[PDB]
Amino acid sequence: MDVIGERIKRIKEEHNSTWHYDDENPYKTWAYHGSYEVKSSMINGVVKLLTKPWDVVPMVTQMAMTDTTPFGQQRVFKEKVDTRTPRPLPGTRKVMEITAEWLWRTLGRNKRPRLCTREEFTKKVRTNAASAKAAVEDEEFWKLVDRERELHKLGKCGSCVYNMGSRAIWYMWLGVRYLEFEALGFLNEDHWFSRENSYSGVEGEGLHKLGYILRDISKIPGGAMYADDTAGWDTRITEDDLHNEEKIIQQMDPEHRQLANAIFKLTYQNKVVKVQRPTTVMDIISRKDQRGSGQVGTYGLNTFTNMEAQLVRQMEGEGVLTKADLENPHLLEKKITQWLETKGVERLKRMAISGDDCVVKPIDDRFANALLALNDMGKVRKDIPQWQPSKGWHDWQQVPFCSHHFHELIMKDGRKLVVPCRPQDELIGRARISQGAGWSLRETACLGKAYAQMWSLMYFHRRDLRLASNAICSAVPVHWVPTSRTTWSIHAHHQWMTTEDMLTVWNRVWIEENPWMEDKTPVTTWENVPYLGKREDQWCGSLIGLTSRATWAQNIPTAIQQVRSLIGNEEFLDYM
Ligand SMILES: O=C(N[C@@H](Cc1ccc(O)cc1)C(=O)O)c1cc(-c2ccccc2)c(=O)n2c1sc1ccc(OC3CCCCC3)cc12
Ligand SMILES: [Zn+2]
Ligand SMILES: [Zn+2]
Repeated sequence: MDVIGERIKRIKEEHNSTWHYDDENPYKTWAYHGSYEVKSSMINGVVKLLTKPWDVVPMVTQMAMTDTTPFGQQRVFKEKVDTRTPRPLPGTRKVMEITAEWLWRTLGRNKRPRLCTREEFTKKVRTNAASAKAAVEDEEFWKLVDRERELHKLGKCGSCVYNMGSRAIWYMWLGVRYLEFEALGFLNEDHWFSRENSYSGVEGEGLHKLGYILRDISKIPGGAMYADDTAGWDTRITEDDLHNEEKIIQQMDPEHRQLANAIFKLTYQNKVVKVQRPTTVMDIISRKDQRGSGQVGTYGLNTFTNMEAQLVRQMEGEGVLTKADLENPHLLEKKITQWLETKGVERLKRMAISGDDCVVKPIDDRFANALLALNDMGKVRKDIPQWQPSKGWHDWQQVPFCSHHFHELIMKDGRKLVVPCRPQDELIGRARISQGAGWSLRETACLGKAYAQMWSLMYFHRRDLRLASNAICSAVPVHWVPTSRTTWSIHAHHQWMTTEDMLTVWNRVWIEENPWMEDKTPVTTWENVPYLGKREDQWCGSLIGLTSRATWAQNIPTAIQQVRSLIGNEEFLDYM
């Protein structure tokens, strides 16, 4: 309470109207403080019309239901988030500590930690929105930020709360996120987890490059390629991991260390969380041993903790760590350090890690059964008995990573592409969703265009998607700019948010600026841009071959014209 008490007192005093201690609260692993009272999805008509066959598809239908109400916020909360991860064994705790140290040193070999700024935060906020904008322009916002910073320098914290008249707390939230960005932003802003700096990371590489990266790993001699899912990663982050993560502060300057120390000790290793629940109230809870997913640095810190954990699993697999070692309070460091120094970077290059998502090609398949450390650390795998060996892949094109798998294509001119793919229903289902309500047909059309153009660059190889994309582009006016973002994914670089010729953009991404494309001959026509094989298009969810799809394909200009006539008397272009 000596840390969180000051934040507890302010929310108490602010909402003392309806403040109380409800003894029928469902919080067993979280510490509960109090509560107070406070106040399906919409469909993209343009995309829907132009994808009629997928009206009668379960996965598309399922994606047309969002559970953003407080009913759903508690539904999945207690299952994973209200649980305790047992403390790792002394040996495991030492190994992690050594590895973390070694890893932090390796990452900061060239780069240097530094504070991010008001100007950077401002620049990002503006470009993103293209309400927080209003707060950034407000000078009194930044004055409040300074106030809290002085508290943070003093080791205290007053207003930094986390969420799972209104502008007051809205400023407090945004201000709290800036202070994080200030202290820990550099990890993201200076690209510490770029593949060049991290070896295993893929920050700033982009979806289009991920397939090429995995193919490169497959060339590395060793065992199979393992991509194990962790059950609720952010919930499995221990107190120990947080102690390992903060070791980064050792490379910071005094004034920067100072601020980062506060962020770690006061908002990560302790956290006062707001969570909404029907009875409609807001419960105030706190704990020390999990990740605040909405916070800044999360991706960076997950990537780090995962990199470490996999190196440790690799060590176990290689027979460096035994059961006895993990149990040992007085485990010797020599063999670990030796391993890290001689083989560490090599073993990092065998991995592609983005947050809790990982792919690993160990030197052999002992890794598959090396599960002592992995389970002991807390990173228990999803939907598989704790001690059952992992299922690896012998073809990199089967390996799942960042919600995708990847295909190697052969173009008509002999050159080879490597493209991202996933079930066609997931892509179409997502496209048919529009965000929120009160959207005009123009705004609805431009989102459809955004999605249509994303498919042109990333999923062009899917026959149905290319057809649907050309249909949407035909039905939507030419000079209308794609507005709202198609995804929040960190791997999306948003090359489709443009009114430039998509074949020109395609050429830029896949030929021109593609390090793996040696011959830079321009592809002059979409006829030269390849698809997957028919059978693999079908295996990944295509409806090519079905009558209904042939009907849809045959009757598509009629539907385009209907959308055109409802949009109005504008300038359209045909892409059929
Ligand atoms: O406030 C948020 N939601 C808004 C805004 C937003 C902004 C940025 C972002 O991406 C995602 C969402 C929305 O959904 O539109 C939000 C949500 C989430 C979130 C996502 C999945 C699960 C739980 C939380 C979220 O992750 N975030 C927000 S605002 C926000 C700001 C920065 C941020 O940094 C990332 C990248 C750099 C390293 C640290 C992590 C993350 C972040
Ligand atoms: Zn604070
Ligand atoms: Zn596929």
